[PDB]
Amino acid sequence: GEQGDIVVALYPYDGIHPDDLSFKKGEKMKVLEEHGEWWKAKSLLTKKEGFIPSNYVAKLNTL
Ligand SMILES: [Cl-]
Ligand SMILES: [Cl-]
Repeated sequence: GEQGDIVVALYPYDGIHPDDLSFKKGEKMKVLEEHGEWWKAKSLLTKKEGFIPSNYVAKLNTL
């Protein structure tokens, strides 16, 4: 549902591997592709790409 859309981190996360994106609570990311539990994303702040745990983020356009 979120490919191409903007999510915000609910919780911070420090990457443990090079393919992970590290982020802070409140950081905005574009979802590049969903792959189940982990999504590939781009930080709108740093422009870096990597995988993120989807249960750390929520859609920015919430009701
Ligand atoms: Cl990073
Ligand atoms: Cl940000």
